[PDB]
Amino acid sequence: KGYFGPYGGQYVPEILMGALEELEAAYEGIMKDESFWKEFNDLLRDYAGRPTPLYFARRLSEKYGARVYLKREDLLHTGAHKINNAIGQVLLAKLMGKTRIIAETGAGQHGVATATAAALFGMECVIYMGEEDTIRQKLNVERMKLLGAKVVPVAIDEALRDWITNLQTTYYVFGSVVGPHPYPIIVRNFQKVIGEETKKQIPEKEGRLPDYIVACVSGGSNAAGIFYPFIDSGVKLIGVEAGGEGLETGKHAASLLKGKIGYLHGSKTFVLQDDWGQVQVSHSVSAGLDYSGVGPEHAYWRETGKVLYDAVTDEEALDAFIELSRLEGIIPALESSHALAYLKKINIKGKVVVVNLSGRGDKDLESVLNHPYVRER
Amino acid sequence: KGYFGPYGGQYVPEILMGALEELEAAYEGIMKDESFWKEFNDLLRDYAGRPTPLYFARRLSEKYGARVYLKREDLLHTGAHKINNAIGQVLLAKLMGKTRIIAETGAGQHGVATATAAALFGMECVIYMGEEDTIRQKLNVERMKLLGAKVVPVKSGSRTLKDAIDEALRDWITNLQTTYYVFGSVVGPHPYPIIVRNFQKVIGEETKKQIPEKEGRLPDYIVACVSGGSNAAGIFYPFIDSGVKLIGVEAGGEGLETGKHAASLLKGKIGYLHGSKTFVLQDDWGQVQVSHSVSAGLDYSGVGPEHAYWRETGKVLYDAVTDEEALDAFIELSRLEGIIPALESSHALAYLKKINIKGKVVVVNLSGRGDKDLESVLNHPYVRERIRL
Ligand SMILES: Cc1ncc(COP(=O)(O)O)c(C=O)c1O
Ligand SMILES: Cc1ncc(COP(=O)(O)O)c(C=O)c1O
Ligand SMILES: [K+]
Ligand SMILES: [K+]
Repeated sequence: KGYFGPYGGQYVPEILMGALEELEAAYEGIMKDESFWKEFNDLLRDYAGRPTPLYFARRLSEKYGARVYLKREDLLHTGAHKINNAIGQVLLAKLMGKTRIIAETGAGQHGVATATAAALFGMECVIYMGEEDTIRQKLNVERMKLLGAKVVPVAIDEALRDWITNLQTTYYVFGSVVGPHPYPIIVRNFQKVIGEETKKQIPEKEGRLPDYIVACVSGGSNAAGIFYPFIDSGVKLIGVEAGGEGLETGKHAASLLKGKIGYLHGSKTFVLQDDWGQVQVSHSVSAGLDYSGVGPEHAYWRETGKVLYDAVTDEEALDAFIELSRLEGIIPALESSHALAYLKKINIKGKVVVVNLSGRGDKDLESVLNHPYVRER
Repeated sequence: KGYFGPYGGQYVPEILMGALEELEAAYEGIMKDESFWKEFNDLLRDYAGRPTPLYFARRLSEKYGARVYLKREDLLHTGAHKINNAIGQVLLAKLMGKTRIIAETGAGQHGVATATAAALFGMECVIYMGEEDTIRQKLNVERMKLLGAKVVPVKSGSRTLKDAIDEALRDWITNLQTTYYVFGSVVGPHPYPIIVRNFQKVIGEETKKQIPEKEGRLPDYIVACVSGGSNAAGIFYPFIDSGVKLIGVEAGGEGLETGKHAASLLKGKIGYLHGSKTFVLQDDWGQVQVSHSVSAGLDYSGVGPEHAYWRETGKVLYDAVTDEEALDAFIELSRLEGIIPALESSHALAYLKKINIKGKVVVVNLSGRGDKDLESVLNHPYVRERIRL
């Protein structure tokens, strides 16, 4: 229970177990509540904009001699897949009687999605963010403030302390399939709607299950959402981690490829550590992939071989960012640009490939243009 | 032909009539071209994201004691209804054999939507934008250049939407052989008003089928913002003479009696602007005046001739809201529904306070999202004073 094979668990201090048991019990009581999931799927349709299209990128398919299809999660409300999980967890907080929503964010994407869902349900919202990340991401900070959320500059530790201090009224929204049980299973079950839509959409366009399904992986929420309905179906599922400046450079975030077994934020999983078990700081041109750990379900999928994993560098992601913008007129998130950049490293000639476009790249345009590799290009 | 009652026509230099007649014939030819409307509707579904949902705004409905539904055009690719028209016209332009696309833009939405359609169809693109708008919309300018389009800031006149159209029209006449002009609203000479409206009426057609599934009858009100009027004509057209009260909201600026607004229908006079006989903000000597609005998308001295016809016959009711009222509705929807609306659409949302809707079914056309307006809203003196509590 709470383990994907040997990975996962609840490796947390004892002061946090009271909240986890309450959440684990409330979530189990809605696993077979059709009124909950119907209300969840109605908001996904009318509020988030689901189902998302499965768009055939003709100009991109002709470039690689393949049939590249893009699952357009960039068209959701707020512009990223994060709204799927944020809506579900705040709905869960509504059933639990919570009146206050809190979360942490580094880039600001999950912070905006959380403040959005909190305003939809009419709850108080407090977003915790590093004081350095606030000064840089002033636009997303003002987005959250416009949505009615209080932004507290300082991270996860301060937010978790808030959760325990005000457990009577406060719910904590985890942004990815990380952390202690039951958060990894909760987020994956709120994100699998991606793969379930793709499973019903790809036969209406090809009459055949896809050959490849590619997605970027940091924490792993968008990949697990599109991979889970395709586990053990013959489709080659490929997760792409953040290679940073290079896997052999120590400036990356490929937790599955270069990490070791460890405990991060309550989860037994692969964590970037040194030889002495000290967690190392990750690095990536995409702030959405700047995480030292990875979801335990992705560690279990790699061990059992049900999903393959590789990585692409920062420069290669910046190329796929410019490529999709000029060839298809879609400005992709720098996160999803890693999954698009992997179209070059595999032979897809005559194959049907589905890429999970996890978000739009409007928020990354300033960072891409100011990058020294793009400036010199 | 080409007129909506007395309004419309082709009041253009004679050298433009050859291009207008060619476009009119090319458009009338694709009327039954099932492959064109299939590829257009297929791109609307898979590339733009249609159909857009009809969202019930529970907290907004509770505040006004009504049943308020939002047509979520903010969820489309590029984030505004402008993508509907940009895809249809650039597709038409590609099939006509053109190789160059130009367009005007105010806030940058039509400029992005055109460059987006130009990149999708692999066509050279040049966007004309008022210099005062380029400095305040640096994000959209860089979006356009990333899509492969050239952005030219117009430095003449008031350096806004109207002057951008002026310079863009001078480009079109100079390069009639290769260049297609994508008009961004239901304005300009025939057949542009009818073309843009027919590409946008999918909004109203989806709404007509969605509202009975949620309420079992037609709504009492449909509200949309009107400057040029393309998003309003798209949602109004299928409901003309249906009994639903259709309300178009113009930009009142600082006030309809301050000389700083863009309410062409309410304060303008009959005139000629960019090839169309319609209502135009003019002085006593018949010279077009400079418009003003907190929203760059509504900053236009003219209005579509179809709206002038609808106002004259009373098929649509027209009114205005001020900059401050639109700013309030912008903040209101953000906090009540978690939706940051375009400042253009915020004029329609502001009109919920002006109608007696206690117990009514109201559909608001949410024509776009307000990410582009964040800085303009927060830096506005009225909002800054509100922030000061
Ligand atoms: C658009 C987008 N995709 C993906 C991610 C990474 O999220 P995850 O790996 O948890 O799905 C982010 C940032 O969190 C993002 O903004
Ligand atoms: C998001 C949005 N909504 C509405 C409008 C109004 O345009 P129109 O009157 O042609 O519908 C614009 C720009 O002008 C816009 O960018
Ligand atoms: K990682
Ligand atoms: K006007």
